[PDB]
Amino acid sequence: MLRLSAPGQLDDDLCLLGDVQVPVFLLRLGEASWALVEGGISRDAELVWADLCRWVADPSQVHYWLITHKHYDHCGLLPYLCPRLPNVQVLASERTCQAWKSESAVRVVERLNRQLLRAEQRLPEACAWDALPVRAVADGEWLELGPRHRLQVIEAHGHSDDHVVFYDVRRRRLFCGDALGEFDEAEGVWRPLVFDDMEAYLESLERLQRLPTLLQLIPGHGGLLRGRLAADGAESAYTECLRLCRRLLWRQSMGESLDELSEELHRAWGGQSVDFLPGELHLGSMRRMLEILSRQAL
Amino acid sequence: MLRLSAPGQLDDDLCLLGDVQVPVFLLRLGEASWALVEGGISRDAELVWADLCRWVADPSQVHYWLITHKHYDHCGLLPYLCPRLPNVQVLASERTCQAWKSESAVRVVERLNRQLLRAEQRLPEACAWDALPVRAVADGEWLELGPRHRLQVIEAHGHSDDHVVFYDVRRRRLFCGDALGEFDEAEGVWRPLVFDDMEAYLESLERLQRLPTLLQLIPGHGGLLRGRLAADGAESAYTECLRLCRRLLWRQSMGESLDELSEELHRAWGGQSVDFLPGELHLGSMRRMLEILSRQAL
Amino acid sequence: MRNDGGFLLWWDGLRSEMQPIHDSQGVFAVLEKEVRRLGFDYYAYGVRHTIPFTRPKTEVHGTYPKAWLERYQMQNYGAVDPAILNGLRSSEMVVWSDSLFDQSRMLWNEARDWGLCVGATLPIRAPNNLLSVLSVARDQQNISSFEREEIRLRLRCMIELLTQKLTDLEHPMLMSNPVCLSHREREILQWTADGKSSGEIAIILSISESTVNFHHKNIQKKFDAPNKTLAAAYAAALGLI
Amino acid sequence: DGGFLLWWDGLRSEMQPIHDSQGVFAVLEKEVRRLGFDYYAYGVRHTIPFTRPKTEVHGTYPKAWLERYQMQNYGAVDPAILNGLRSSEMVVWSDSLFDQSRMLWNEARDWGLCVGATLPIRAPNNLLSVLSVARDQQNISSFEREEIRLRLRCMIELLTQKLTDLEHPMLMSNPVCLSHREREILQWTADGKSSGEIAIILSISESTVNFHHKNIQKKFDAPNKTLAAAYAAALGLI
Ligand SMILES: O=C(CCCOc1cccc(Br)c1)N[C@H]1CCSC1=O
Ligand SMILES: O=C(CCCOc1cccc(Br)c1)N[C@H]1CCSC1=O
Repeated sequence: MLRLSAPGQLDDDLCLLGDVQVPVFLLRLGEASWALVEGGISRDAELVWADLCRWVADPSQVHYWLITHKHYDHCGLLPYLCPRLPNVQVLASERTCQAWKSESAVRVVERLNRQLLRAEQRLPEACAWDALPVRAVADGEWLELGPRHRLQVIEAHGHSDDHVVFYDVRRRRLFCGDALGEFDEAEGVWRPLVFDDMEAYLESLERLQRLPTLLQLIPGHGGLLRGRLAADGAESAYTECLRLCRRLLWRQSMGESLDELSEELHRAWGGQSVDFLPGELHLGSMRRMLEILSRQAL
Repeated sequence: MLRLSAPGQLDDDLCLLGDVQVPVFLLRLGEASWALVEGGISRDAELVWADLCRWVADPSQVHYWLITHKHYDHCGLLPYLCPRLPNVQVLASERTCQAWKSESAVRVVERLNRQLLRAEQRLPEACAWDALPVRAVADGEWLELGPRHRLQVIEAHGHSDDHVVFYDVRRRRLFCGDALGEFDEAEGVWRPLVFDDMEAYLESLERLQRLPTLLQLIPGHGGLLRGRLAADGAESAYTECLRLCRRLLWRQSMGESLDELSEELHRAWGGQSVDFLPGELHLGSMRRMLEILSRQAL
Repeated sequence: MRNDGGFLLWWDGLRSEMQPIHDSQGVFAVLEKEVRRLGFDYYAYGVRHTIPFTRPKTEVHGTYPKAWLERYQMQNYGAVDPAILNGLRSSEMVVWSDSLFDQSRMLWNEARDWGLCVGATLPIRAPNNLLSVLSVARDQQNISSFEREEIRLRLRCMIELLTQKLTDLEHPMLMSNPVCLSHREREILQWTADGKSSGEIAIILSISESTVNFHHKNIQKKFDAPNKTLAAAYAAALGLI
Repeated sequence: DGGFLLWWDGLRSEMQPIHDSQGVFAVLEKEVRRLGFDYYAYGVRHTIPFTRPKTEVHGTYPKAWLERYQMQNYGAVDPAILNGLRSSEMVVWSDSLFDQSRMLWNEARDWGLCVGATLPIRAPNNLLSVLSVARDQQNISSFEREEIRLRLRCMIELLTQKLTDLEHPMLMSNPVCLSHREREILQWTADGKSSGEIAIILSISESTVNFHHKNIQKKFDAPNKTLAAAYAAALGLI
C-alpha cells in the first residue's frame, strides 16, 4: 500500500478527518492536548465535528491549528470551528495573517467556499475573519507543538506568496498542502501547481528535496503518501513542473495558443477537483498557471 | 522552428531523404564522397532513391551507410538500395551483422516490412542479407568518414541488443536512433521505448548525458531537433523512463492488470506511428515493454 | 539532484574511469579520447616551473606533430609562448587569436603553418606553485560563443584531475627538485627569508652561532647554493617556507 | 541542457554588471543559501611574511567568531586552509580532519559549525584562497559532494577573479612594480650569483648594480638581499 486514503487511525499518532480529497489532519501529541492541520473547506465542518468528537473527547483540549496558505481549500474550517474551539491557535505565515486581516482576499475566499455548498445546507455561525486567533510563524522557526513533536516551519513559496510547509524531523513526515502539486490517484505522478511564481516554486522544491529521505509525505489533497513515493516526492514535483514547461514551450513553438493547452489540461485533470472547485473556475486557474509558466520559463 | 522536419536540405551538409516518420539522412562528406544514415523501410526504396539521385550526381560517390539498429524500420532499406550503390561500407554494430547473417532475423524483418506495402507496388530486386557489404563497428570506435566528419560509435544498448549511436564531435550532432525514444510530435516531451532491456537503457542514457551538450539531436523517427530540447534529450529520456516506471508501479499497486495499462499506452501513442508500425503489433510491443518495466527497476 | 545530468554526471564518469588507472600513458590516453570527443584534434599539457629564475624550465606532453615538439626543444618557445605566460597574470581560459600573439608572432605563424589555427589554453597554478596549462587545438571550426564556456569547465575539471593523477603517479614534470626540510630547518630558513641577521636569529631562537651557521652550510648544500639568497628564493618559489 | 552550464553562464552574466564587492558577496550568499548551506566564507592566505603568514577572511558567520580569530588567529593553524597548500582537493569537514587542532573544531561546533566543506585554490598571483560553506545539520553525503565541488569551484574562481579586479584589500598585497632591468637584476640575485659575476655577465660596473640593489632594498623595504629575493620569489614578480 502506498497512499493511505480513508479516514481512521491513519498513523501511530495521525488521524485524517473530513473528505479525503480535502481533509484536516489531527495529530495526537499528548494525553491532554491535540492539534489540527490543513484547514480544508467550509462545508466539511459539520462532517469534521462528527469525526472530531470521535477522537477528541472534549474539544477544549484542541490547542493548535496549522494552516498552509490563504486559499479557500485549506482555510475554510477556520471561521466556522475556531470560536467553538476555545483554546484554538492558528499558525501560518505572516503574509497569511496579513491576508486574513485584509478586507480583500477574504470576500473572494467566502465566495469560493460558498460556491461548493449543497442545496439545503446552512453553514453555522462564525466569528470575524480578523477576530480568530493567529500567531504568525516565519521561515525556519522551530515549533514546539508538544513534548513528542517538534515541527519546523519551512518557507515554501510558488503556489502562493503566503505559503509554508510544516516539517517534522523525528518521524520525518511533511505537510505540503499544495507546495508540490495535486497528487494523481490514476497516473501516480504529481500534477504541478504554479499560481504566483516559478522561480520561488522550483527554489522551494530544491529546498524541499535537499531534506532527509522522507518516511512520510502528506499533501493537502489525497491523504498520506508512504514509501518510495514520499522518498522522492520533492524530485518528481520539480520534474513534472519542468515537464509541463516543456509541453507548453513545444506547443508555443508549434503555434497553439494557451487556450488549447489549458483546455486539454482541464479535461485531462478535472477528475479530482470537481468536488471542491467548479469546473468553470479550474479552467481559469490552469490558464493563470500556464500564463505564469509561459512568461517565466525560457 | 526547432524541428527541421520536411524532406530536402536540413543543414550545410545534411539532407533528409524520404518520409520524416522513417527518415533516411544523407551526409555530404566531401565533393565526391557521401554517406547515408539511419536506413529506412522496404516500401520507401523507390521513394528514397528518387530523393537520393536528386542530391547526388551518381550513386557511386556514396561510400558509407551508418545503421543504428536491428529492427525492420532501419534495416529494411538495406537490401533494396545497397545493390544499386556499387560500393558502400554499411557500418553496423558487431551484433547487427550477426543478426543479418542469421536466418531467423531476416525472415522476421522481411515479413514485418512486407506488411507495410500498399496493394500495388512490388519491391525492387534485392540481394540476400548475407551478401551485403557490412562492417562491424565496436563501442567507442572512431569513424573517420571524411575530412569534415568524425563520428564516434557508442553502444547505446537497452532499446535493442545491438543499438549504437553515431556522434559527430565537430558539429556536436547525435544520430541517436531509437536510443532515446519516439519524439512526441504533439506534446513535445520524449516517449520511452525499452524493448529488450531496462537496466541497459538507463546506462546508455547516462553515457549520452556524458556526451557534451548537443547542438542537434537526430532521432530515428521525427527528423531533426535543435535548441534546448535537443540538448537535454538524455535528461528528458531518463526522466520519461523513470516516469513510466512510476506510472506502472503505481497502477500495479492499485492492482489493475498489466495489459490494461498497455492498451492505454497504445491508444495514447500509436496514432503518431500508425503509418510505419502495424496497429496490432504496437500493442504487443508495448506489452513486452511494460512487462520489462514491471520486471526491472522496482 | 538528478536534474541537470550533464556536467555532474560526466565528471563522475570521468573520475570513476580515471580512478583504476595506474600509468601515465593511460591518463594521457583517456584525456586524448575525451579531447577528440570534445571536438579538438590535438591537445597538450605543459608544466612551467619557476625554480631557475633566469630561464624557467617548461616540460610539455601531448599529441602534436613530433617535429613541432622538436622545434620547442630547439629554440625554447615555452618561455616566449604567450599562451603559457597568461597563466601568470590571470586564470582565464583564452582562445587563440592573432591579437594575443602580437608580442610573439613567429610562434603563431609556425603553428598556423602546421594545422594549429583554432584552439584554447586553460591555465592553473598547481598546489605547489607549479604553473600548468591544458591546451586543445584543431584545424578549422573556430570556437563559437556557445561552445566556449563548456570547454572552459571541462578543461578545468580535466586539468585538475590530470595534475592530481600525475602527482599521484610521480611523473617527471610535476615532481620538482626534491628537498625535505625538518621543522627546525624550515624555521631557520624561514627566519633567514625575512632578512634577519645570523646573530639576531641566534638571539631570538636562543641557539649558538655555530649551530645556526652549520645549518646554513647544510641548507646551502642541499640547494647546491653559493649564497643564502638562492636558497631563500628557491624555498619561497617551491612553497618550502 | 539547462542545469549546470546554463547556471554557470547566468551566474557569470549576472556577476558582470556588479561593480561593488558587497554585491558580489550578496549574490554569493544568495547562491550558497540556495545550495542548502547557511554560512559561507572567502579566506585569503598570503605568503609574504614567512614567520607570521597573515590570513585574512570575509564571510557571514557569527561576528564574535570573527573576533575570536582576531584574538587567537586560528587561520595560521586551521587545517582547512592549510589543506590548500599541500593539495588543491576539496575537503569536507569531520572530527578526523581537525585532530591536530581540536580546539578550533570544538569551539566551531559550539557555535553551530558542525557540517561543511572548504574548497581551496591557488590564485594566479600566488595568494591561496579558500571558499568554505557551513551548516548545522544534514551532514554532506558523498552524493552531494561532487555537486558542491563543482559549484564551489565555479564560485571561488569567479570571486577570485572579480575581487582581484575590484582591488579588494584581501587579494591585493603590497603593490610593487619593477621595470625590466630591476626584474633582470633581481632574477639574477634569485639565481644567486656574486656581484662580480653579475657585473661580468651584464657588462656593467659594480656602482650601477649596487645603486640598483639599494633601490630594490628601499622599494621592498628590506634590510638584506635575502628578504627582497624571497619576497619577490613568493609574490611571483620574478
Ligand atoms: O600553448 C601551447 C601548449 C605548450 C606546447 O604544447 C606542445 C607543443 C608541441 C608538442 C607538444 Br607534446 C606540446 N601550444 C601552442 C602555443 C602556440 S601554438 C602551440 O603549439
Ligand atoms: O577557516 C575557515 C574558513 C575561513 C573562515 O572565515 C571566517 C571565520 C570567522 C569569521 C569570519 Br567574518 C570569516 N573555516 C572553518 C574551519 C573550522 S571552523 C571555520 O570557520
